[PDB]
Amino acid sequence: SDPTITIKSYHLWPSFTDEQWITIESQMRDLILTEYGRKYNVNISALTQTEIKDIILGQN
Amino acid sequence: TEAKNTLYVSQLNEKINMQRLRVNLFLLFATFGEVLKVSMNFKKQRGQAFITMRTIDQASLAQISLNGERFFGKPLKVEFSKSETKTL
Amino acid sequence: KIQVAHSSRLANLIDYKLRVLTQDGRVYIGQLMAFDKHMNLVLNECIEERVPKTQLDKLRPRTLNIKVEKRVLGLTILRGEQILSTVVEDKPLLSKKERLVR
Amino acid sequence: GIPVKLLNEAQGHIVSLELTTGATYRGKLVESEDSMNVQLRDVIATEPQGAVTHMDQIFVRGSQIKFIVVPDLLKNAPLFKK
Amino acid sequence: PELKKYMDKKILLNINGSRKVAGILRGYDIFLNVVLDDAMEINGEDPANNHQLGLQTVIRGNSIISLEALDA
Amino acid sequence: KFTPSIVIDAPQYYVDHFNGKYNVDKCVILRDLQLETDSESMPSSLKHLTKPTHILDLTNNDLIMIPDLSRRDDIHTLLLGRNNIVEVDGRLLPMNVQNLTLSNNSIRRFEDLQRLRRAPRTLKNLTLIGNQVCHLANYREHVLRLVPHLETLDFQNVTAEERKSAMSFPRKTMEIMNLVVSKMTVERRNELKKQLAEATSLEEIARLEKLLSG
Amino acid sequence: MVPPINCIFNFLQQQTPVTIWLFEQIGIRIKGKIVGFDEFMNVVIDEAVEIPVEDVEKGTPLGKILLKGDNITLITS
Amino acid sequence: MKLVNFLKKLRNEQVTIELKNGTTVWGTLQSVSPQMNAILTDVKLTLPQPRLNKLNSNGIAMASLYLTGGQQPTASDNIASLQYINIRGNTIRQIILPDSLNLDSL
Amino acid sequence: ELSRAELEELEEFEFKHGPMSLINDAMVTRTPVIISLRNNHKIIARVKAFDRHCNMVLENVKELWTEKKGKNVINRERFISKLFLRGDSVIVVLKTP
RNA sequence: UUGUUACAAUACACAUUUUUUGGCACCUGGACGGGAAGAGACUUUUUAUAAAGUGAGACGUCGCGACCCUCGCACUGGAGUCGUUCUUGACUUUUACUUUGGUCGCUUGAUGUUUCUCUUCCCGUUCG
Repeated sequence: SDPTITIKSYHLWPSFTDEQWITIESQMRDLILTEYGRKYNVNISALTQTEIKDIILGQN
Repeated sequence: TEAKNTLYVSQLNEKINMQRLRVNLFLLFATFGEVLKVSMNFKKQRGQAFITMRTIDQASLAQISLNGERFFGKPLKVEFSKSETKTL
Repeated sequence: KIQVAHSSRLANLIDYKLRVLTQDGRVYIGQLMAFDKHMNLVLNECIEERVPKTQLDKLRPRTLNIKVEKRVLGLTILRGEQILSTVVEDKPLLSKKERLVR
Repeated sequence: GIPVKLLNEAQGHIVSLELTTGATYRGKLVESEDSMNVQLRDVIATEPQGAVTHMDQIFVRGSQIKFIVVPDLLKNAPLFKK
Repeated sequence: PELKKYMDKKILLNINGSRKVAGILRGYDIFLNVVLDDAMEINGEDPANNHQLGLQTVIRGNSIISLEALDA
Repeated sequence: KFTPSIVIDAPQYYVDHFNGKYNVDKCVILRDLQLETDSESMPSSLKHLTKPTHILDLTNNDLIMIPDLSRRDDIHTLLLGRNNIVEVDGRLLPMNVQNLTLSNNSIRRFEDLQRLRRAPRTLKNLTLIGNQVCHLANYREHVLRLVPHLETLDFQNVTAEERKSAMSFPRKTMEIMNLVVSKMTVERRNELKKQLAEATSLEEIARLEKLLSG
Repeated sequence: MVPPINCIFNFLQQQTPVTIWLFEQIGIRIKGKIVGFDEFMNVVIDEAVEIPVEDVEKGTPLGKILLKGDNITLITS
Repeated sequence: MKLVNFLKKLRNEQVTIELKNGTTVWGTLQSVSPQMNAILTDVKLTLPQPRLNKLNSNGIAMASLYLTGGQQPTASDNIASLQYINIRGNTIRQIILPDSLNLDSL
Repeated sequence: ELSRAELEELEEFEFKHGPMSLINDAMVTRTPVIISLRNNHKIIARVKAFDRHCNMVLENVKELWTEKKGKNVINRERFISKLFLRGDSVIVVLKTP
């Protein structure tokens, strides 16, 4: 999403900083939980972090 | 002489600009019919116009109503044309 | 305001009245009679219109109306190279010669 | 196509040219080419500055011509028939 | 390119930029490249402001605006 | 009566009158149809009026007001003659109107025309022949006071001294039947009178009403 | 009748200096000798100088250049 | 050769076309010709206001935007709207494409 | 002149040996080019295709351009996801390190 | 209802001078319009104040008003190829032009283009 953040020849993922990683992981959480909320018909804004952890890892 | 679609207008003011004669001959005759054409060729036919209406029942009414009307300070004359307009 | 079929190209718009923009900020308005591979464009009963610089500034962002210059041209061929866009003004109306009732 | 077979039917009539530079040339069309080159005779000419002049003959390169005005009589020339 | 009618008869050519040159038309091709002889740059008032180009001059056709045969 | 359906089938064509040669001005014809002013229906009908429209021929109807066409800017000519108009509220004329006709309407006092103050400054031509304010005292010199920059009234060219003087002040269908009779040969009057005495059928009344109106 | 490309060739083989006038860029002209010519009127110029607009005193030397034909208006003696 | 026949597989998408005037055209892409003449419908033509401010560069763009016959009641930032525009292909600078499109299928 | 199949293979040869092979290396390596456009805008993007005319489908676009406000001059910084680019508007393409 | 022949489609191709693979970019109060007024500035007579006019110089186009041509059935009109009938529809080809025009007044009725460097009174349309 930002070509100023290159992928090194010997790496697989772009060269984010820690702050950029926090931003990226938050956006990824929003994406996954948006699809989950549509599929299962649940209010994402009410979920606990432990429920979110189970959803991310794919428990059951 | 036979009543037909086309009026002959025959005593128009000379000193008035032709362009606004054509505009105002549209406006005058409009309230007595749907005016299709207002032909004016002053080199070939000075101080005259030919006007063609959608229906005979508008040509006759305008021929009656406007003959002798004062139009740019001169009393107009209006009669039936001996023809109908080709170019239209 | 006019609506034209979404499947319609410039070969169908014969006799429609087009308003044709050009690279210099002028617009030509006329009945499309014919056209070519190059987008060379023949317009009957044509009008050129332009926004003069005196009141172009009235389009700067702030009951909005603009007095265009207009100029009248007979049966123009526009060279396609100059054309910027084409817009449709209205459809092929009946001739007044059709309205005449015996 | 027709936007050039028209300009070939315009022969012997007065046509008015405008050019990309802003000049304008009105005169009798002597010869025209499929490239839109034209030759005008007895020509009334106008500068982009609005200054006006007259000149005996001119040839104009097609790539400069903005538009060509043609006599209104050609709308019923055989060219447009199906 | 119907320049055959002119031959060597003197031409003034309007050229890209404002520029003007005038000379004796020797030859031409399908692009309207023009080769012309005794060419003067028609820059302005002749006795000080014009310039005489050289014994052979050739103009690239995309730069010809228009050309007026001032000889007839 | 003023439906959204009759404005869309309204006959229309290009006309040369305003330019002489080239058919570059478009007329919409809503004449001879007896439309009338509804405060709800009409402004939801005239938003289906075709664009552009240059001449809008609303003549010989039963309108009681200028139909609100205020925000449109295409219309240059607006024919409203032979309508039951009371007052000319100028704010409801189109933005760029040029050329207005109000002949043979029902306007009778100077406070009817008083709202022409709000008409566009680019209005140049007006017509009020056959009204009854037409006959009131020094009416021309009054209506020039309302719209000084105008160019014509009742097909009289507004001359220089008239508009110069304008700045001094701060310092029912049987109309046509009578109109024909007013303008008729006395012997033909004494022939159609006899024909009306001779009349013998309802269709012959219809024929006689053709003669009595042209 | 002298075709124009043949006149370009008659500048080339005779190794005469030339002045070349550019297309939209009126403020400098190119002077030098035509070494190479082309189907598309590209040219190669040796001992090239670009002279502002008026004379040789103010010019600056380029070396050997290829000047792309899309930028040529006149070639002159 | 290739990439105009890629645009031809975008029929009925919501493109944004940016012309070389800097004028931006949002639109339902009805067609693209082999010369790249785009037809758009339900169209919305915009000069961006940071650009529009300088008249000397943008007067050609504003004058041609207004003269389409579709400039709105100046609600903001010189929009127009047209049912149909036919664009001559050489005028197009960029085409910003729908965000969800799977380009690799085309 | 040449046959259609020969022209096809010639286009492949030109894309690999010619100047265009800078763009091709970036398209195959999936690394971002920089593209100075004719209107002084610089695109930064990953190439997904190109053709003879230097048209190119781009993805992952960032687009830098500069704006002035009298004495001040300032940077804009639009992001775009998927963009066709008409070739003629291209001044010079880089490949970043 | 169907088939054969003649001419235009289209897909295809289409970056190096005449079109579509770029010489282009850079550069209470505020607002709007009409008519009276004033300071300041500019032109001219004249000198180390006295008097008459209007941010300055320049070029086109509609339009307005006044004076000379003007007495009325026109727009394609002739000639030829044919249906139908006391000359009305379709087609081919000569002829020179199809716009009334010449002059003056605009101390400007408006309008479009080039060169150089401020307030008061009312009136009308909006804002809160």
